[PDB]
Amino acid sequence: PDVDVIIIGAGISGSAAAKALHDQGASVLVVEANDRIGGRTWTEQEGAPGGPIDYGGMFIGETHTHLIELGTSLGLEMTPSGKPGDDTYIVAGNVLRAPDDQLDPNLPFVPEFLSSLKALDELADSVGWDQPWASPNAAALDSKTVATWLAETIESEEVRRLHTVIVNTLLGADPYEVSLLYWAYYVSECEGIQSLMGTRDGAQWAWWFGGAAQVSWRIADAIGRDKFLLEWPVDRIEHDESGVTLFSGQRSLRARHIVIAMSPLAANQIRFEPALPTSRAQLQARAPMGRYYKVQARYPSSFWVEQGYSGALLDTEDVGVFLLDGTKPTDTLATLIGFIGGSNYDRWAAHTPQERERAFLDLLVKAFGPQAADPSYFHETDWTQQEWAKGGPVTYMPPGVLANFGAALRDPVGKVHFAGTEASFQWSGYMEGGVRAGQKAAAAIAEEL
Ligand SMILES: Cc1cc2nc3c(=O)[nH]c(=O)nc-3n(C[C@H](O)[C@H](O)[C@H](O)COP(=O)(O)OP(=O)(O)OC[C@H]3O[C@@H](n4cnc5c(N)ncnc54)[C@H](O)[C@@H]3O)c2cc1C
Repeated sequence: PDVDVIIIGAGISGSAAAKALHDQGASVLVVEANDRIGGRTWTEQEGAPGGPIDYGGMFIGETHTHLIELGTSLGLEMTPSGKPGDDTYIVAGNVLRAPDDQLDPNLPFVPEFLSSLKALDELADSVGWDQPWASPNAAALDSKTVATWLAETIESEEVRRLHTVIVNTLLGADPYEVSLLYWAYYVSECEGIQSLMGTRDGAQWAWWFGGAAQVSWRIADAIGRDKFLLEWPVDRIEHDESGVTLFSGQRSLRARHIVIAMSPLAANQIRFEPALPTSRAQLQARAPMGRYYKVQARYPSSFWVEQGYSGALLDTEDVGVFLLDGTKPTDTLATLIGFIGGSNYDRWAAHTPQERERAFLDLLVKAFGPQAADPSYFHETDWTQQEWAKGGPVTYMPPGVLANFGAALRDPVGKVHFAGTEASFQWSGYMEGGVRAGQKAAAAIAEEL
């Protein structure tokens, strides 16, 4: 056995796992499929103009305790993501402003929207974060889509449309392909849509100067860059009572334990001898990744903030996106970032690169004025077609799975253990979760030695 533990996957999670295992004294190796240490945290510090740019995850939540601790211990510094000003909703094509995310109460759709929002949170409490599958209403919830739930519950077409962008954007899927139990679970495990949907707090409250991929790179540096083997895609995993043997084509390694720290979908692209037990097998084969676009437009000044707008925006139909200010104090170019997912992604991916850009810029203009009409820099990053991430921002599940194999997300199969954000108890789908899943996997393994 070449080493104690081999961590497959060099994301925040795999990396956090290796730091932990390493600090505890175990011999460790991190085997990574492509040629970069970031996870779905992808950073180019000198790449683009204006400042460092993140193509993946970048927001640190106010309660993302493990991420903050780890980042800090690595010497990284945080800066507030929030911006002062009114938030913006583009509903039915009309521009609405909301002082402290407080829409005019007289707007016809507002009260039922609030009401439905409270409904969602209540449903999120009926099923929990720890054992959604064991919840009393698990069977009924996991048997229908979020789409059918919106149709049966809500009156206002506009409320329905708000919920849909929200789901299309937090997951990279549309309510028409997501299990209701699964979403109730998600809202529950990320502390409610209120935090899930924050604009200046909750999940979206801070950034790392320098880029999110740093926590990873820094770990590698701290742990011994030589320990991270890039371009080493694991394709077969032979595991017995003694340990595990990884194969990358002809090459191979041997360890006492392994932690596969990637999405279920991603892990499902690896052969396991012996075959994985059937619940984990189903879980991996049936838990897809979202369909997502991360657009970025930089300008010489924060004209949106300068005009009293926070840059935070929600649009139900022009494009189908959540906008957010992404300007660091340090940057030399103001930047607005937008996220398009699910069916909204489907929509645009069908258009041409330029059509997309035009449409996006048009929107920015409708919301913030003609200055948006012409950016200093524009970038789009299609996650649904990234080779190793294979999609959206997070994992999602169709009706029929979470309630039948959910536990497979966490339970180890012999000597192989599972990390990756999807295995976190809470904040699964976020870097925080990634960090937590990694550390818990590490501890489990530590204890086995
Ligand atoms: C556009 C976008 C925006 C996001 N924004 C945020 C945000 O603001 N805040 C937040 O908290 N989260 C955000 N996220 C999610 C966050 O990035 C992820 O939750 C987190 O990075 C997942 O980490 P991970 O370590 O579990 O997995 P990953 O980051 O997916 O890393 C898994 C690693 O495994 C490697 N791998 C895959 N297959 C193999 C194989 N066969 N052999 C070897 N290695 C393999 C991969 O290449 C990769 O490096 C966002 C995601 C996207 C796509």
